[PDB]
Amino acid sequence: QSVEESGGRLVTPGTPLTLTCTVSGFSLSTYTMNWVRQAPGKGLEWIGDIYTDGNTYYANWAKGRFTISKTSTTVDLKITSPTTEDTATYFCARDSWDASSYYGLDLWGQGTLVTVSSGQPKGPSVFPLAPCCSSTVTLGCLVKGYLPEPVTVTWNSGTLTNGVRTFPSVRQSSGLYSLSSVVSVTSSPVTCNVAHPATNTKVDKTVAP
Amino acid sequence: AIKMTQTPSSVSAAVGGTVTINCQASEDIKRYLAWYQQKPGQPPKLLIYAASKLASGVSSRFKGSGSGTEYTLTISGVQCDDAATYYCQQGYTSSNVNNAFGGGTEVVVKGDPVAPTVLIFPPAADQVATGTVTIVCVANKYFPDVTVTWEVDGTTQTTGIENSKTPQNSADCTYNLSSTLTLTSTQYNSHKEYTCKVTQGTTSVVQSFNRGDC
Repeated sequence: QSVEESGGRLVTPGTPLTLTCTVSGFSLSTYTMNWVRQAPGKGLEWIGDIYTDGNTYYANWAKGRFTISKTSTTVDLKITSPTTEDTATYFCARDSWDASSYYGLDLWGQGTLVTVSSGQPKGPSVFPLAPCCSSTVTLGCLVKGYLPEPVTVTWNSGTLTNGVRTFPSVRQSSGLYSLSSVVSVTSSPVTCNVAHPATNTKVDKTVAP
Repeated sequence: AIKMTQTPSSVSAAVGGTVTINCQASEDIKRYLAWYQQKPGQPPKLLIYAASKLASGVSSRFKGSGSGTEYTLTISGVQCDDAATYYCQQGYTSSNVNNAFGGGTEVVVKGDPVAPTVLIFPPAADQVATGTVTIVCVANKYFPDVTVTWEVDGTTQTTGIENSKTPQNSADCTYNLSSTLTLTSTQYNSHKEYTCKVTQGTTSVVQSFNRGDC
């Protein structure tokens, strides 16, 4: 059985947004479904749920701000009037109960990312990192100025993996994101491949000693 | 509202030791309570349901107990693979709730210590040309935590600095850290020697470059 979320995207404040959770291999007349969000670096926040019989419940802060509904194979979360405080990964998860036995949220999706900003989506600038001008070297690339998250960084199209260290992204005061990645190689062409699917862009930068 | 109060917010334990996490409910929740583990980038994973029952496949090193308003998760024989954030969650009611989850508890596992490997990278020419530069300093594979000090011609920097630390490595408990110093190209050209200093305990490791020699 499985659960998967979709619909997360970059959206301006006030623009209604609907997320979808598609379920497989179980019945929504047996399982209750829940929406839970989590802002980057923060704790889990229960948003609300919809029981097998159709009764919907929302967290007190969430009442009037979200609407939950379902068909037989999907559950929707509509965010009525998004604000920047709503930026988060949104998860769908199922739970159930027995006689007196609460079974917990045992199946979760991978989550869908909602970014709320009046800013335009922006692809990354990619800058090489090399030691100032042993036989082995650490090279890097600094990826800055992108929105929304995520970008992926690989080295030589994924063929260099040993000694790769990528750091968590950091939101800038501009609201744009930055991250860096370094790789240690034996000094024998080393290229970082930075993809940003949200703007349909990929950037390859060949890093020179 | 029904409130879940989870303490402490952070706890550390040596490898092999025991961690205890407490959960207080504002009302009797009659053991309709679950515990989860979460690592960055992943959804949470159910560990314990019905307050004390192990979810399928979960190790018996994780133990849930309690009743009424007071619950506890104990983790025995702590390993690096257990470094994570843990959450309690009430399944007693969906009415009059602000958060069904507690605030979470970060568990830091103290494994074998390792001194950091430190590197500094001067800004590339293509950066300088944008008007703003970012100098990058990295501290790789280390435990316990370090402090970074940036110095520009021997003066300590207090602004323009951002630090980004990985979660603990699930095999060996170590961190990696990137620290960046951001300056205008004019500010960057106003000085010569750029230094990152990384301190662990009392032991410092220093890397520098001269803007001129680049």
